[PDB]
Amino acid sequence: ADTSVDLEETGRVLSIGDGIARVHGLRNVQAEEMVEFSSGLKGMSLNLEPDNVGVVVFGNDKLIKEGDIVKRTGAIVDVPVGEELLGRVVDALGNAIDGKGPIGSKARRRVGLKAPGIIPRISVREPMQTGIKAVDSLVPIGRGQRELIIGDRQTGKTSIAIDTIINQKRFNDGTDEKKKLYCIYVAIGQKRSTVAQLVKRLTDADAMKYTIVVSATASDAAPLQYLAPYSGCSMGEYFRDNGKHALIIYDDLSKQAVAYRQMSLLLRRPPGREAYPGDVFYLHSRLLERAAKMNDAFGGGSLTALPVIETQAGDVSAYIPTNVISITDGQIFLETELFYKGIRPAINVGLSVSRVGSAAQTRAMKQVAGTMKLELAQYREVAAFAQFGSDLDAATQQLLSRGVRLTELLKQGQYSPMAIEEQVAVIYAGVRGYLDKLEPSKITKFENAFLSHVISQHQALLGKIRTDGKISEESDAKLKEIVTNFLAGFEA
Amino acid sequence: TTGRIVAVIGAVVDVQFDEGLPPILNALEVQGRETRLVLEVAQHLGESTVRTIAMDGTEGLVRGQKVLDSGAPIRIPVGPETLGRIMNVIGEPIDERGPIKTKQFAAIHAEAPEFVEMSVEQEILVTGIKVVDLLAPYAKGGKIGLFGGAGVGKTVLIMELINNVAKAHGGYSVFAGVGERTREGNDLYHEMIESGVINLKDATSKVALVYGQMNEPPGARARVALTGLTVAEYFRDQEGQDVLLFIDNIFRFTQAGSEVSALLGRIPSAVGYQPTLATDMGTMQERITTTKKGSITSVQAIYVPADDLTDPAPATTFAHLDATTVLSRAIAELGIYPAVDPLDSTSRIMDPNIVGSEHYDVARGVQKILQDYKSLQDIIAILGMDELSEEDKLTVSRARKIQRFLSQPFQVAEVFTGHLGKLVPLKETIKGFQQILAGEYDHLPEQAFYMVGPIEEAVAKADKLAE
Amino acid sequence: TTGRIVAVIGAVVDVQFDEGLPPILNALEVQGRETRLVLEVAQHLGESTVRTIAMDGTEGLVRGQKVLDSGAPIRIPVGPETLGRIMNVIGEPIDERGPIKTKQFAAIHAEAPEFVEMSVEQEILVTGIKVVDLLAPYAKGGKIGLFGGAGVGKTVLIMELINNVAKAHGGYSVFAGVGERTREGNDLYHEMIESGVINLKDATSKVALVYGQMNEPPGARARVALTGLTVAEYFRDQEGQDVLLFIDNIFRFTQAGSEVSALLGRIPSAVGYQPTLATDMGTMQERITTTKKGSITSVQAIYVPADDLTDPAPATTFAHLDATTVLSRAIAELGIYPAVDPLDSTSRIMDPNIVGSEHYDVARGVQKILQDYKSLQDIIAILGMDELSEEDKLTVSRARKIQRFLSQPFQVAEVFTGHLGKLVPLKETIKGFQQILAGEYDHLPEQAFYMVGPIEEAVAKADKLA
Ligand SMILES: Nc1ncnc2c1ncn2[C@@H]1O[C@H](COP(=O)(O)OP(=O)(O)OP(=O)(O)O)[C@@H](O)[C@H]1O
Ligand SMILES: Nc1ncnc2c1ncn2[C@@H]1O[C@H](COP(=O)(O)OP(=O)(O)O)[C@@H](O)[C@H]1O
Ligand SMILES: Nc1ncnc2c1ncn2[C@@H]1O[C@H](COP(=O)(O)OP(=O)(O)O)[C@@H](O)[C@H]1O
Ligand SMILES: *N(C(=O)NC1CCCCC1)C1CCCCC1
Ligand SMILES: [Mg+2]
Ligand SMILES: [Mg+2]
Ligand SMILES: [Mg+2]
Repeated sequence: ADTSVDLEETGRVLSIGDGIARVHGLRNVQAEEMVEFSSGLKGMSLNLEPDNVGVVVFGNDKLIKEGDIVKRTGAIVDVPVGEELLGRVVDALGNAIDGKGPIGSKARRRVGLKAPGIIPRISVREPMQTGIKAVDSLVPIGRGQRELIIGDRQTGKTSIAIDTIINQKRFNDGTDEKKKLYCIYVAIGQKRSTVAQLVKRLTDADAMKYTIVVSATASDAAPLQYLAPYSGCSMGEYFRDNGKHALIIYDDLSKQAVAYRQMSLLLRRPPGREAYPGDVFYLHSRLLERAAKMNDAFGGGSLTALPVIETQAGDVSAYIPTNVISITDGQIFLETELFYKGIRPAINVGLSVSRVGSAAQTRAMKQVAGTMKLELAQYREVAAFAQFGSDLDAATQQLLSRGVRLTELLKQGQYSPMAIEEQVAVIYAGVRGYLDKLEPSKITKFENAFLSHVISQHQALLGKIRTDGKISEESDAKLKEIVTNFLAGFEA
Repeated sequence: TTGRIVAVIGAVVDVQFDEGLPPILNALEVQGRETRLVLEVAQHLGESTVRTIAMDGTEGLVRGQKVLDSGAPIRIPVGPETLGRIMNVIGEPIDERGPIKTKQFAAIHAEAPEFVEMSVEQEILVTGIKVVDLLAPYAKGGKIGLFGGAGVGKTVLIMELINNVAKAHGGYSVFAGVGERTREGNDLYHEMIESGVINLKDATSKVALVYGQMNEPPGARARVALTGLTVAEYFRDQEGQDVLLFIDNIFRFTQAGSEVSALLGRIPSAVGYQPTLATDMGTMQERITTTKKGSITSVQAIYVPADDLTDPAPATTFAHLDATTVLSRAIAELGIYPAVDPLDSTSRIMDPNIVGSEHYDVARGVQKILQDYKSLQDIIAILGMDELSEEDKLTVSRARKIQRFLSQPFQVAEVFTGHLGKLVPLKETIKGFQQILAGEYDHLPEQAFYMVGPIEEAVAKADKLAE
Repeated sequence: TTGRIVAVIGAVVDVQFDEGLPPILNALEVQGRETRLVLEVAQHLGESTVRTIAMDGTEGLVRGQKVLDSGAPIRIPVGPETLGRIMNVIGEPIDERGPIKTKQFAAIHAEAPEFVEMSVEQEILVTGIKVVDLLAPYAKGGKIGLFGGAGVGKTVLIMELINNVAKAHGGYSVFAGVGERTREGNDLYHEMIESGVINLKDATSKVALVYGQMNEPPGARARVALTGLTVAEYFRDQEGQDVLLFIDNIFRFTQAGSEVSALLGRIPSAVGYQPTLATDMGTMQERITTTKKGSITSVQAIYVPADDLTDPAPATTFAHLDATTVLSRAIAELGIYPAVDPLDSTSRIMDPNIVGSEHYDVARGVQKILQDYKSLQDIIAILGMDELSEEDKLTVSRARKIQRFLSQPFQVAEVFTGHLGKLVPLKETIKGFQQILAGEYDHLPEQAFYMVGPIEEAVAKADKLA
């Protein structure tokens, strides 16, 4: 008479070890369906075999024993989604962990949905200003783009993403709704205290109000760290599909791949290259394709992604790193040598790229940065070669002069992202040649003073450049008058 | 016959048949699904059970779910009705424009043309790209491969070639998007509507589109290439008229295969690949070819994992080509685009008897001054230049000039270079490189040769650089 | 109830229970043994059988031997009673001083503090060691890691730190020997009695000892760190104070785990390590931390296999540290101690808003000239210094003087160097490095800067050079 424990909707643990439960029964369970253990603990059905279901546990497995009851949920893994998550810190499953109570979300979304295909999209064209001169000019990002941040530990990777988040406050406090951009920071494999400092940094900057933080830290089970990235991405697709724009950071995917490898090997799937599952690429390609620009017929919203990869000994050319690069719409490569020489952000120009190009820049920024990337690449080449004392013609000497000055103008301190018209103004002074005779060690001081000057007394000029999104002949004529005169004074 | 799913692990699905057992390669339709889910039979495990690879996601599948044998391999629409349309791996339209009203269908698995069907004719196909036309010229109806690590220029080169060769082209084109960027597919598609290469209103479309990108599971990425070449084969055979076939990126076919190899029960070969890499590749590649019935000019982008051309995937690919264009990160990093490696690109037609000894000698001269500089580089980086003779250092300076004259502003690349695209005639290429080799420009500065078209612009840039 | 041994392979033992299966992590007691032999449940294999890890030798075990479920995970003594005492993995006294009579016991397993319990206060901890204070400062209640290849100086450094911080500390300390030398444990024990931090006659002891050295079987070494940190957790909360936790060497935790993994049935990961490497380390490290309830200042020595920092063990450890001190074999061979790589050592505290702009700028300055010198070294290797521009000769010179000024005689090494140890105040460290950078000593010979304390000693030495 008791038919609550049949073997179609329920099962029993055959064995349990290392976050893997082998379950007998669950005959009607679906591949990738969420299941629940007697303990309140959730798990996901990954292996559907003739005699057992292979289940991946989303928590501490110490709570499961041989014989426990396992119940179907009838639902493919999903998570809570919507605006109620802004300003909140949640785990990989969507549960609040900031101690501010339950998230009253009124909607949910599958973590594995496939990315939009060809039709629903439209060319990336709206600027996604990081507020970092070197990025916004050399390797510009547009809304719906994917741009990798890669480099050895401590080269400045997390910092680029934080400043980028803080930068949006200009638009999020603004009145133009189209310019708004909600942020998602996914923490994977990190140390909890590091994530807390981080959210304290965003709070102090007053950016937490428009950011969702998804945290699967170092002591969270492997499957939790594997899911985290897909969970936050769904939270991001909510904006993308409802006429809004969101920005996502996966910090980092190196650690997510290590967890995937753990879970996969424990499921007995035969290891592949470098011990990773033979499908590590698909792990990440799948996820990042979800960042996209939607067409007006589809709401015209978008999701922008900045994945992070940690290299070993500055080897961008390795397997894991080239995989991810082969997915994204560009990459920002940072090296420890440049970081220590004073080049910060420590970007290597020849090795970084943007696959969207000037189509992600305003006309103004294009007017000053258009040929600067190739030119800076050639500059670094000839600079290395000239160290051979060889006689230098006027042409190469001028290239060296120009390159060394621009190198200084792209230096930038932390926590103070610049408005686009301001970057345009300081780029201009260098690219137009006005600084070729200023001692290179003076370029940073010049920029700091020049900028406060134009901001203090030339709000109209700055405002016109920002409003027209370009440098008119008139705006051009006024800048020339400002830099030549200001410079002369500066060199007094 | 009706089957029942007995096992599901990722993209690999085991089905059991009580009566008829479907032969390897047959397409099975899964019952109970919102959208068409196809399974391809790969092996017969025994005990009336077959192993299959799914052509779309397997989430939602349950053990005991019914499966039907279609009684044949995946069959897709082929013919003039595919022009201007976008299909997926299984021949379904993905352009939201309705059914592909073709009069015929065709299996995506086919035997390769026999040895008696081969053609040996070979003629130059000028691209307008200085390094290619000069050093390793492409041939009409030949097999062309573009090798490159991640982000070195493969796609930008294929887009440029489509722009310079396929717009003029009077026949038909096929573009296969294989495990690449979906964004790139939406890009290309609107690009082609603008150029009228694709027409949504009348029936003047000259290109067929097939896509299976990196958002799809491995089964789909492992067969989409076949889908695309199947479309191309019809034009070649059932119409004869000249066909262009572009594939970005065929490596993805090999990677797809390796994603499921262990699940298919294979012992891994070197570097984690499937033991069948070579034969898998052969039976597919041997179909991409010109025959006596008709011509196919194939251009395939080829990914190089970890930037290592000795990687089994790229390494087994050199043998199926007539012209190789090898792209390098070391060169791209220097601002040199296209980042072609002049000392690692080749062509079966680079022969004095085919291109003329003037073309041959200049190309050969360029290669020699460059290999010589390259062999020199590390030495002078230590002992300095002063120890070289006036002639030894005159080659150092011309070598650097020649390396710069190989760069070129692509039309398609305007959004990256900030320069107006350029197209250089073959004769102008030979002339220009010849003159530098002869010394007729030893007085111009290096940068004059950087990012320009014809040699006149080098002279003019030098003037623009003077004052 | 009781279970029986069905299988034995090294530290791995399988036990069948006809009634009531013991949960994962529970401690089982093997019967018929002269000394306590604990088995820790690792997994439920099925068919009423469990796979476990022994905490001591398995020689003498027989198929059929009885095993008892203790009803909980390994529990050890905690509180004021652990001070001055030495215990092993399972809480037993190993100093021959009798029973540890505590009122409290605690399981060596436990969930790591929650996100809401994390602390965000950042305050420097001045060590008196120039390289560290200047370039990658330690933080009160932060996590410090000391990386080093074989015999490069990890132990000497942790000992100097105990000598410079633990002694002048009001609170308690916990030292955990994990897979290292037993006689180093004997030296440490006698050294602390001599100095009075340990007292066998009164209740003034300030340090609690936990040891599971390289003479122990894998299971023990894989758990001693949990034991040590469990004692420190008590002092952290159950007293609300400041605790120091020293561990030599946490690498041995991962190595021991690698030994049993080879027997637990796992498919190997890169370089033969256990697939669970990162998560095993994660659930352990996340407990070694400061919370809003109390602070733990931890110092962990980290071994580097074959001197390869990309080895999975070390490479995975970086993510757990607030400050990293990377020792270098090439530096030590130059005679420069401590052998700290000034360009590969970092601190999350090196921020102008935390240490001040002067301190911040002097550090960036030192690292800048060191990196520029580094970029030159390649051209110097063949042709040498005589071929450099009169300008590069200058960066070389100041750089080499800076490399030596980072060196310093330790008090704890006096016994073999013959040089009085030195402790330089942070203000004195910034200044000295400023002066070298500004050129105020371009006229002083390099050797004057090697192995001294404050700047004044450099000049004095430059004088004794007559
Ligand atoms: N533009 C900058 N100027 C100065 N310091 C910077 C800049 N960007 C980052 N930093 C500093 O560099 C250090 C390392 O930065 P960050 O944590 O972002 O690097 P990472 O690549 O994420 O390292 P990790 O391995 O810790 O993840 C920090 O102290 C940070 O404040
Ligand atoms: N010919 C070129 N001129 C200028 N930039 C180029 C050129 N080719 C590639 N690039 C730059 O490098 C990026 C990567 O090139 P892409 O063709 O997308 O690489 P892949 O080989 O990975 O397909 C481009 O988006 C662009 O920024
Ligand atoms: N600060 C130091 N001053 C002088 N010699 C040192 C110092 N640190 C290490 N050494 C030398 O290196 C040896 C090994 O140091 P130790 O800490 O025991 O190595 P490990 O890194 O293996 O722990 C010491 O015996 C001594 O000879
Ligand atoms: N774009 C391209 O080929 N499409 C346009 C270019 C201008 C003329 C019409 C066609 C490329 C697509 C791939 C990335 C780079 C640009
Ligand atoms: Mg980081
Ligand atoms: Mg590409
Ligand atoms: Mg030691």
